[PDB]
Amino acid sequence: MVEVKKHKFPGVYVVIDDDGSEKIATKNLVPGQRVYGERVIKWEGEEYRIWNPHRSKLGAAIVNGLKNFPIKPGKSVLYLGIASGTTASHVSDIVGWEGKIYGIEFSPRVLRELVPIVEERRNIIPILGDATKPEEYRALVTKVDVIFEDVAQPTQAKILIDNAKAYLKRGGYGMIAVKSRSIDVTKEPEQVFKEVERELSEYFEVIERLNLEPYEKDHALFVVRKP
Amino acid sequence: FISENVRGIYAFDENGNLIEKRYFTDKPEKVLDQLLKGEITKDLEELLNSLKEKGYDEFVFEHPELSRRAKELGFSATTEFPNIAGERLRSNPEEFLGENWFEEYYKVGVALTRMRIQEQSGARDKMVIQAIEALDDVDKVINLLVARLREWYSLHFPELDELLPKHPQYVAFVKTVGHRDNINEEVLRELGLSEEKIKKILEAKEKTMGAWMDQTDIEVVRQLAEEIDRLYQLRKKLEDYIDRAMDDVAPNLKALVGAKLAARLISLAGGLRELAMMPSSTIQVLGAEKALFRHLRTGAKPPKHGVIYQYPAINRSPWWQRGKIARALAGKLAIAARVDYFSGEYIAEELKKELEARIREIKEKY
Amino acid sequence: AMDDVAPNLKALVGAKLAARLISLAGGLRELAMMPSSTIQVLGAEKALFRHLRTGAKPPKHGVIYQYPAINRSPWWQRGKIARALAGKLAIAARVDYFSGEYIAEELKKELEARIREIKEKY
Amino acid sequence: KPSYVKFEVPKELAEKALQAVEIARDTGKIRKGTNETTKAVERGQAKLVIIAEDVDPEEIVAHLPPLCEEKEIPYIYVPSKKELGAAAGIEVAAASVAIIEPGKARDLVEEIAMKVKELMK
Amino acid sequence: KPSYVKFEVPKELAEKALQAVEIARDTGKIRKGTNETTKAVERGQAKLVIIAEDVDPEEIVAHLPPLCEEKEIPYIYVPSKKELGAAAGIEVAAASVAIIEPGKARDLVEEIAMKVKELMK
RNA sequence: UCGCCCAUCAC
RNA sequence: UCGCCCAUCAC
Repeated sequence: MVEVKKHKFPGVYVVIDDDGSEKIATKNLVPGQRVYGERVIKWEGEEYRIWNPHRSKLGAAIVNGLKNFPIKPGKSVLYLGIASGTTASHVSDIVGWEGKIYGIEFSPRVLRELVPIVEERRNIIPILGDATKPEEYRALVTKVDVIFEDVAQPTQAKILIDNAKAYLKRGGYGMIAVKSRSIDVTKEPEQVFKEVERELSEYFEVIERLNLEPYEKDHALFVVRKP
Repeated sequence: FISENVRGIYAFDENGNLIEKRYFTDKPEKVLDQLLKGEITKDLEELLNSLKEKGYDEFVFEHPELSRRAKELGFSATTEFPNIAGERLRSNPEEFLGENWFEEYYKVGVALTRMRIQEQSGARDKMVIQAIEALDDVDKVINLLVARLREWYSLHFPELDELLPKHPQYVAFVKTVGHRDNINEEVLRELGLSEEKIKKILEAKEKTMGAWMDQTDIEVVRQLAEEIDRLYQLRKKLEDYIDRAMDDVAPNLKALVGAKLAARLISLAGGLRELAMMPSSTIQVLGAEKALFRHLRTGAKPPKHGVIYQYPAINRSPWWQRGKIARALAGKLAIAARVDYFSGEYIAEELKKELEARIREIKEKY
Repeated sequence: AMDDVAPNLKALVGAKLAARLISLAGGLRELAMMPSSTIQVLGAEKALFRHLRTGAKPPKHGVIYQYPAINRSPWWQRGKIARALAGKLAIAARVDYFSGEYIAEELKKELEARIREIKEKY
Repeated sequence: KPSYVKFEVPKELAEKALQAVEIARDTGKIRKGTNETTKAVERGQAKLVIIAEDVDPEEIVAHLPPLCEEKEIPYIYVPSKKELGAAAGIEVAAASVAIIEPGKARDLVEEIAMKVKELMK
Repeated sequence: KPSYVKFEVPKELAEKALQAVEIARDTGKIRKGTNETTKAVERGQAKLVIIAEDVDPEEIVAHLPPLCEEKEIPYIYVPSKKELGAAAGIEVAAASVAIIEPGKARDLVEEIAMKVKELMK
């Protein structure tokens, strides 16, 4: 009745079921273990786990229509704003044993809960420190193909830019979840999104921009490339 | 000019070649946190003094505040994060640490994340004692559930009991196999058994005298084995907790009053043996000096307090409270000095709680 | 006497409380950068959470409640002492971090004058 | 003379920044004292910061210059904390003052920022 | 079992030390509680000292054995701090009690000192 | 008064 | 089956 299928993106999967609508899924990096109480399917020599889109915006953005997705099998990536890492579990599945994942968090106690889970998910490294200050973890990170930002502090444009000075390779990609209301609450979100576009386009090239409506409100996803 | 990573410390010139490299003389997370947050450590200090012996007078580092401490140490120091030493190490780590490099980055990154939070107990050795009693109680309940697991799985494969004597190897076998037809050379060699042990088991699977448990039954015996492997993982978390907890050891007087009063009471008793041999009704008046002297020689006014006077509730409070707190404080200090001399075991958060409670009682009274 | 060295936080709040407060700020750098208004509330746990997320009353104190002139003390003064403690604590961290000189018994004498004035006023 | 200064100045720029406090206070948005300066510094919102040359102990303001590099905002100094407090309208002293909105003083604060970016170099 | 009870006490002499406290109480010169014990254990000529077997932390009385070895004085113990307080005649507890003059207890102190000195040997 | 990340329990 | 507020009291 259920069927597991490939998505239009390398390493990303889809399930269809007893209602028959598409749900987003990943091929489990460590078969048998749970992370958040996910929906799962065991299969012909394999196991597949679902990402519920109401649990992280990046799932909802892929359902809405995000097309320029750069996180792919065997790539190297640095991510800021991970907490206990439900997001990180699904990019751990998509990237596999061939790649490299760093996850940086500023909230000190919520990162603690990921520490035993990475003893199985050994393609993730969890790191405690201020996402706005790259120098505070400089010895335990390397150059990467991709950066992702979803701390989405008031500083988040500097979080993305300064980590992309230090760690992003030439030709490499960036992603940012622009939390309009935490950068400036005094103006219409399209003015906030226009300053984020005009600051990022003085260092990166912008390749795609998405408002999360009609799924969620006043938050946006931007994706970019360094020359 | 200089840069640092997970395994060491490296100096490269302004054209881009290596001058010298060092490795850390203490556990890497413990040294790297200091170098990451912006302060100097002896291994980086010995490298930058080697560059000063080799005749380099100007220095360029990665972190703005490590650079600030480097000029305060007497050097022409500045900051430029894109510099060749760090740019090479972070661009081509396989040139310096080899094609396994991410495994050492991982091993210290998770350890730094375990270290970037404070650790301060009131009862650390008593917590270790309960962890030691837990380690014998955990091994004892593993033995109990393994005795049931042996007997119940012997209904479905009775030849296994004599054949796998090692208890966690029997647990992990039943956890991953469940039903007896999932037994293959591949899964036994992943579980790390020898080619000899695999020349049996498979020979017995083709001829077993055991009964039949259904798929619906045998998963219950698989779940029993899975919860015993949960207990074996808890067993390691107890062993690894004690391996950390034995670093948090301290003296009591440093926590109950601190050095300004602790080292004064030791010096006015002449030593810490002598302070431990003193009564509360002399510890109250140690360092009263001219007031104790003339209370003796001329029979003058008895000293209400000595060097204890600058305590957090004496030199800053009404006269009604100043006299009562002085002798209560000297009582709790006479306990604390005897603890720190005769046994050296830590209880000082309870000695603090009792001196919170007696001063709260002085508050409901006065 | 010219070979002496002593930390300030270690004498103003006591070694174990100083060492704890340095980590609720993330580091001694942050304790030497942050404002007294934030240093006042460091590690208040779920009382700070409900002040932000649920819009409750601000917490009067975080881990500075373990300070030996706040922990035992009556309500009238606990808040007034916590504010002046957070200022004098921010100074002591700035001295230990930017200067590496020692003034901690002066910093104590000033907070002790403010505590005497709190008794003389209330 | 304190440790925390990064460039030399005459009374030039400094008397003009004190003059900017004397008109931003009642035409714009301002805060006074170093912990309010530090709140408006840490959360970025201070467009210009003014600090004293005679703070005692000097260490209480010593974070304001490097923290204004870390967030990218201009900073300047003035010769006496009591006179900075009096320019901020209060009857005590102030070790520092922060401009959140220049009010009428925009061309003047933009001159100060443009000429301080000749020295932070 | 605490570190200060360094010899095994028999079904004799313990009750005689309890009795020595009871009859010194109105007839000798005596102190009770461990800090008053400590000062009358240093100062002048103490004759005997008594401790409880249930003192916790043990550290508070752990000083009394080495303090008796420096100054040639005997010590002994009894099964409870609450009974030792009741023997001294107070309705709280006592961790220790000290004899300065025995009063009626002088022949009891002589028998205890003679028998304990050859027990520990 | 509102935003996001995140565990756990559940429909 | 679960939550809030005024007055008074305490560290």
